Amino acid sequence: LSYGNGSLHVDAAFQQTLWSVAPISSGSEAAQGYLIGGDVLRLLHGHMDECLTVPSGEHGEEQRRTVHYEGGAVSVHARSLWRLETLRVAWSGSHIRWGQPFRLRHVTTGKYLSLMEDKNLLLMDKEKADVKSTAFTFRSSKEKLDVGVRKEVDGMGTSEIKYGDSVCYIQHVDTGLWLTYQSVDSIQRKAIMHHEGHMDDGISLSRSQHEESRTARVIRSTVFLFNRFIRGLDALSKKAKASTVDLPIESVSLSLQDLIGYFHPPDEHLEHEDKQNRLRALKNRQNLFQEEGMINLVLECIDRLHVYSSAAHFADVAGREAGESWKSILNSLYELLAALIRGNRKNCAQFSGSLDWLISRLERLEASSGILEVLHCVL
Amino acid sequence: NANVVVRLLIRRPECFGPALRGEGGNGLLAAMEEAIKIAEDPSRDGPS
Repeated sequence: LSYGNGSLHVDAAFQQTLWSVAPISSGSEAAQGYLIGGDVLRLLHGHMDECLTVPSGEHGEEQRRTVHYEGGAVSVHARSLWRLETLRVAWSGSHIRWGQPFRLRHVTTGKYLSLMEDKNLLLMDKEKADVKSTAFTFRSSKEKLDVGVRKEVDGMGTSEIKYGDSVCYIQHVDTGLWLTYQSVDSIQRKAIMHHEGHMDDGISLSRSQHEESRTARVIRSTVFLFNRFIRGLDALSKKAKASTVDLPIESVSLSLQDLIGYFHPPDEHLEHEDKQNRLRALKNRQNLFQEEGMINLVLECIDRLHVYSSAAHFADVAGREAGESWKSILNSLYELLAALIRGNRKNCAQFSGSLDWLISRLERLEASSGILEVLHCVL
Repeated sequence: NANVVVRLLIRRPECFGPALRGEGGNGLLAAMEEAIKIAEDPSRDGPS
């Protein structure tokens, strides 16, 4: 651990520091089903149909915060994924018992579920999520026996809550309110906290695949980085040029390389079953990205980069390193778009509305090859 | 013996003098130029 810089950093140096290995989970002692800590799951309300999600399909940072119950393709989209994080660092991957406090974090947005007395359920940021508002428990029965929590054991513990079969009621730790459907009258039913609630408030748990969790986390990270890049480009524009604004050039380049590798098509010489599995994984990644709206983000980045006519112009407006990286980032963005929409009929049909805007920039040398590849895939 | 000595020296970086320690060290060339200046200037060289 290095004190040379102001913020704490870790590096491989001949000086030695003390480390502690704290256990989290053991794979062998974890059981089939039987919810454990750190799991990514979906909360199902009715006949395995409604899921607790947020209105993230139509954009809107303010609309990210509201929580509701929705049915249909949300059960397979990434908007209904919640990570269950325990309040203890040690053995955080242990089995979750009834009445054990935890936090539910929306994977796509990175925000934590919480209860404010004035505006019921709300997703807030990591900084303002302060246990007292973000702690929830699973209770087997609506009856408020309120026996309490037991002594925190240091181990895998005993598996109690089982996926699908078990019926769970979500209760705020402090207020004691139960999660209920407001029944306001694609269901779009608001979820609230009520002191007694309804009898059909049972919530079942459906675990998510490791691929789904990985894709959702990648979506969140890419959205964050690309929004930072877009904000930096906007600040550089509007004749507000200054060195105060941060332009994550290397971060965007590395993320684009990683995304291209992520969406790379399966290799030809592989066996048939492995190729089919990799194709299925790639298609699922493309569908999740499309549902989260990553194509629109890539298009926005490309459009904001295209306001500069040359690498020299971009260097003059932003800086020399941005000047050398401008063409590479444009090419990587076009390659990412082509990989995202390649082989996906639904993605190409959704992109159908953008072919005019795409073709409008064919004459440009820096974008001709990428636009041509994207057009070829779409057609 | 060479390997053992190198390993001990890199475990204790202060054996390399004020320079080559890092965390503010100038370098071999700068240190030797400073030594040249010290030799040229009598006061920092002798007890005086």
